[PDB]
Amino acid sequence: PTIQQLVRTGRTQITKKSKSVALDSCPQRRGVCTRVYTTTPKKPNSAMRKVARVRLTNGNEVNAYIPGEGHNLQEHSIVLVRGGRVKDLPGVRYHIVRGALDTSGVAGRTQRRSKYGAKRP
Amino acid sequence: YTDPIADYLTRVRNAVAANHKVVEIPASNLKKEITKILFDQGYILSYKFEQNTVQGSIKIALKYDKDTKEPVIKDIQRISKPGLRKYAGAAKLPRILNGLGIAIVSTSKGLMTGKQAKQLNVGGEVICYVY
Amino acid sequence: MYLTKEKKEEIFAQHGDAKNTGKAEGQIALFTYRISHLTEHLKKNRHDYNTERSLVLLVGKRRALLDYLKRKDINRYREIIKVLNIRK
RNA sequence: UCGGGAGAAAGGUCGCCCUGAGCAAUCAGGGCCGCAGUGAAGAGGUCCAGGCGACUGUUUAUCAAAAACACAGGGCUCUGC
RNA sequence: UAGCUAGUUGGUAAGGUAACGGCUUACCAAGGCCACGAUGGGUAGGGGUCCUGAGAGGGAGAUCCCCCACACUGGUACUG
RNA sequence: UUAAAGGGUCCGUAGGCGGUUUAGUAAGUCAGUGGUGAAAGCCCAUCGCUCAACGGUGGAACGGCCAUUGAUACUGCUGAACUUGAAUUACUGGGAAGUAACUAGAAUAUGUAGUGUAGCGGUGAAAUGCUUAGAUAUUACAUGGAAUACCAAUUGCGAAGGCAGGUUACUACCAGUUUAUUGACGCUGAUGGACGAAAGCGUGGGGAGCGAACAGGAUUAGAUACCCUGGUAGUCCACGCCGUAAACGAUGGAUACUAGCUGUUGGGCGCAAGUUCAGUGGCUAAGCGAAAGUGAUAAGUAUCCCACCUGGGGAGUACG
RNA sequence: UACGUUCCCGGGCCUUGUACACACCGCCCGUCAAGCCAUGGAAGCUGGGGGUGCCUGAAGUCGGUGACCGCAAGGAGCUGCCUAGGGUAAAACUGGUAACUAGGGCUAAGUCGUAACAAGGUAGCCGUACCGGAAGGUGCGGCUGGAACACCUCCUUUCU
Repeated sequence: PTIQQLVRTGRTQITKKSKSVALDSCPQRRGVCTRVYTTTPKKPNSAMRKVARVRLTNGNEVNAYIPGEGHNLQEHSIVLVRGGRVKDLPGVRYHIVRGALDTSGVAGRTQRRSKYGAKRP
Repeated sequence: YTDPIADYLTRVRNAVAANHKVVEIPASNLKKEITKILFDQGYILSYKFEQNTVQGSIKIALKYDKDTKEPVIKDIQRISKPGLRKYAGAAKLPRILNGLGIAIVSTSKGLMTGKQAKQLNVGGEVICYVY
Repeated sequence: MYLTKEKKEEIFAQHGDAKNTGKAEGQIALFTYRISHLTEHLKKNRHDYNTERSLVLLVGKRRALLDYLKRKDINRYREIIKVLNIRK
């Protein structure tokens, strides 16, 4: 508006709140799972999505989504969370890297092998 | 008032929009200098300095074409304002209408145009610009 | 503040040039007179906000004139405030 | 409840001699003595939380001093000389 | 985060430090800062620079160079 | 204006902006010179690694700062002058503009007295209710409280809230015009001050009608409501307290320009026509707007100042 | 037998209002009951830095004394100020946790009612006060951001 008003109090710039916050601004974070279960999407989708409660190394409890099919993910397993939410499960805001320290990859996968951690046949 | 120069430009703009013939603005040294510059550049037909007032009047005749009138003054605006004064040396003069318009610049010598002052290499304060 | 033509002529002649009804000194004297003669009415009509606001407006006008005098001539300001008992 | 709580709580000096600044007082520097210097006697223990009663006050002389009575304040009702 | 500071503000004489100075001491006065942000809290080494952007701007301060601070955590002095 | 956004309204402190002419300085502004703005890095040009990356050299850049010399058009400062802005004075007027004190009538309620008998009241229909202890109805008188039919309205006044029976006193404000007078004394205005519908709170009166809550009757499957019969606080007065509204023109305050038609309010000039200021409505051109619409009393074209807005919910919520 | 279209049902046209458009057999509101999530209050519990007021205070620089070593200097020995560290007392900031408790967002769309959207069947909304299982009801004031209707009782003038 007025130049005098701008000189008195200028324009306020906001901070642009981040997307992935509970991983300490790191690309990947190691964690241990405590409860691997299945949830439902909101609507109108109908499925049984596989999620796991992961406790990261910085003391943060998050819900991660297991991509693909075929995994072990016992009650205690070392997983590597990377990030990336889903628009179906309310609360799950992270993903697990397939091919990490303890998590399994995929078998019979030939198209998207860089993802899902699959070796070249 | 708050800006006699802004009023002088606004009266001309309103008369051009309303398709008038003459304007009877109040007078002052700066307004007379601007009127002389505009008449030398060819944006107005004629001007008369009318006496018999405590301040004096300036009667300006606006110019239109003899067919498809199309007033030659399309946009006459200000750059310096009483709330923000903008000065510039002889390197930051504007480029009004890509060299096709005029920019009045009050210089240390007098009132000149943005192109007539860059040759003299003097700066000053940009007052207004006309297309 | 019952102001008559004779009272105004007297309050202007007291400061000089009774025909000079535009002098800042005479205007300040008139304002002070009709403020002193109104703050007393406001003591028996304490619920007369309509005249309280007019008294505030007169105070504002007198303060504007006093500021004009202060900015133009520093001596006349002191003289007028000392003779009229204004500014606390 | 703006008055209190509150001396809240928690701490420091105190003797004798000399010098100086000082309004008598007192203060500031040194030195000396003893386990101890307001060297004896007299002079608040404090804090936290709850029940009752706002408070000062009065009460079973001679086993009960209180949460009991009173109290300022609030209310209903009677009374025209 | 609306009051802060009691050697604090100024002065007079000494002690001083390479050197002026409340740097320190003795005496006198109550001053000094504060809405143009004192004080208090959080964060952070600063710059030349790097990325981006038509530009105005915005975001960081690795590697190269300059300045400052530190050497297990703190204090003190000697030699020079 | 209707998408998020004009403070409820004025006064005013700090601050921001400044009518015309003229003299002086040159602080801002402009130009030149000297010093500096390290090296490295980016860009340009040119050479050596077979090209490139890389390296060497040169220029530009480093938008900046200090000293000095000039110009004076614009802003700031000092001095002087002017009336157009502003204010004061004089004459004609203008109003539900405020505060205080008196006073009038109609109507409702109650009481007394006279007449008189079976209903009155209410609803879409009923009932609760008052009545043979004489109601409703009518006449005369008395008591008390609140509000003012006709005038009366896109009227008028007030900064806003708001202001209506009549009279007086004490004030305030506004408009026009032959005057006279001062000479920029002006606009806005964060903190701040004052006023501020109704409802609400404290103390003391008053209480006719209305009536939150509440009690009965009725409707409904139910009716903590709409409907009916009563009714406390309140509505009223004298001192105070809070400071909220769809406090709305959902449109901040100034100044200057830009087509008309048609009413009306108060002035001036007019023997009438009609003309010119100050307010108040309607139609509409250009112009604005996403459109609805606005349109000389702008939401049209400019300048100054203040407040506010930055997806919805959470939320005007939590904490202080 | 039919006086007739004021009512019941269905259909057509014009205008009007709409928060509906798979189009009122629409949309949508609130409480209660069952889960998941994050954030407040709270008797208490447990910490983290920094500040201030006292006591004690190592080494070290700088003063006093120095009756003992030395021929003078000087030193030994006592001792004073300053100050790391330790102890103590009351507060300020801030983190975690806690029986219980208030409200918010979703889940399958469970129970109860139909408050708003048409004149939404009592027009709606704003401020305020009271009341009620709940949406909500009522009193006072204000707005149209509401629909349907929407020109009039007196007809004409003398200075009272």
